[PDB]
Amino acid sequence: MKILQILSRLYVADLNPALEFYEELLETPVAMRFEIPQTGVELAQISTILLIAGSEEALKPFRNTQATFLVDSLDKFKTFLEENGAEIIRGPSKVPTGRNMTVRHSDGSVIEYVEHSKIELYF
Amino acid sequence: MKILQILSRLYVADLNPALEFYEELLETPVAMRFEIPQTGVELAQISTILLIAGSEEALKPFRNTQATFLVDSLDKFKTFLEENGAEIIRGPSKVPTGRNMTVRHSDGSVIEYVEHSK
Repeated sequence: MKILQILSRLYVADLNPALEFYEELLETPVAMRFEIPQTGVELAQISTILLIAGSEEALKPFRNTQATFLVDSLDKFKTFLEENGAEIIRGPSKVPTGRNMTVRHSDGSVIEYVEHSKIELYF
Repeated sequence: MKILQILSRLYVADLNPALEFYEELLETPVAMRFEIPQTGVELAQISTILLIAGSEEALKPFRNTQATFLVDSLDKFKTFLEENGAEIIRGPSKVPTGRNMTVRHSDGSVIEYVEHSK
């Protein structure tokens, strides 16, 4: 059971101008774009920030998640969480990048747990 | 200028029980408690997570901030931000742990920038 990265979430109307800003602020000339199931929402990652773009209406449900935890194994965390007062409210579900699940911790925090599959050369 | 860490923020009613949970969840047996100016609010850091504890009312204002960026130079970032469409909402202000400020980026994101010097 290992947390690989803790990703902070930001919500914006459009990725383009926002990305340019974060590439400058974080002094990182590249960002990742992910294939996702939700329509009307675009996802990008720069440094440890996940930029979620879409209309205020499309973004509303996404704002309920406090942060995203990239982990080595969803199953290991699922077990720990269920045995520690947490409620699995979505998934585990297969997604283009691997598998995800959304969890409500006992303290009320809502966290998205993500597990990335293989997928190879951009660097 | 560099962003040293990007801290995600979680809001809870009581720090102690939550701290124990996250130490186990993140397999991190040590957390840091900070002396802060606010009253009725307790702040702890575990890994790159900031746990903010207090009443629903005491926490309300803190929830308006999406994340906290720890930087090496608050002044340099203030200049960069003001020159790149961001608005300085609060601060820079002196606090027990150094200095911080709240900023609203052009895209609407509200971020707390913090500088440690003690």
